[PDB]
Amino acid sequence: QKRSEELSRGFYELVYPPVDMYEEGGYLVVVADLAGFNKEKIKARVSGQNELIIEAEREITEPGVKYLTQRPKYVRKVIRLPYNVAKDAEISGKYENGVLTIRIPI
Amino acid sequence: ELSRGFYELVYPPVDMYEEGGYLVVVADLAGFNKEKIKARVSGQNELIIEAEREITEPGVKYLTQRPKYVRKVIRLPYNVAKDAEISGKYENGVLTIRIPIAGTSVFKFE
Repeated sequence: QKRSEELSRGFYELVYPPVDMYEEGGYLVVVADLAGFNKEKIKARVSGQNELIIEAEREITEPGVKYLTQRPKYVRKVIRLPYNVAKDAEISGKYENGVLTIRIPI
Repeated sequence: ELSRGFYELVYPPVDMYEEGGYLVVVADLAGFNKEKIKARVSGQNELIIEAEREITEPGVKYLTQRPKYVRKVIRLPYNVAKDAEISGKYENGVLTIRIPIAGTSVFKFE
């Protein structure tokens, strides 16, 4: 009546962060739940040409005795964009309440 | 391909450890209203973390992964008494819950 193992940091690093991608107004908008990071270690870029890849890293200490460890240390989210844009442009963003909002001109 | 359905099954990721006279539970739970976050102890040894939020994406949708309703069940290493003084903070999307060890019991309840 107990599972074999619990999801680990590795599992979440594989699938983190959850992202919504839609079109609203002028822009293509990307929204990511990315709690517990510092603004300076969050990165975004178009690569290969078609993709928006989001990257972030943080240190997580493992104090005292541990029972669960799931929170991702490193994040690498490859988002296949449906349209094209160069590899610069005005990709503007905000990071608030752990939510990363990326707006791309289009 | 992965959708809200899947993320609502595994979100939020949680660390849990025992430190300085507390059992500490830390959850990446970005983008919620603090007055909508709840935690409760069930059967003395399960901590339920629950939150709901509205999500409105206007135009076309290529990705819809962000959970709207979160219900995480965490099996605790011991039992929590009914009058335990549990506290919480929510910062930069991170939820930290602290349960005083003094508010717990090691014997399998009854």
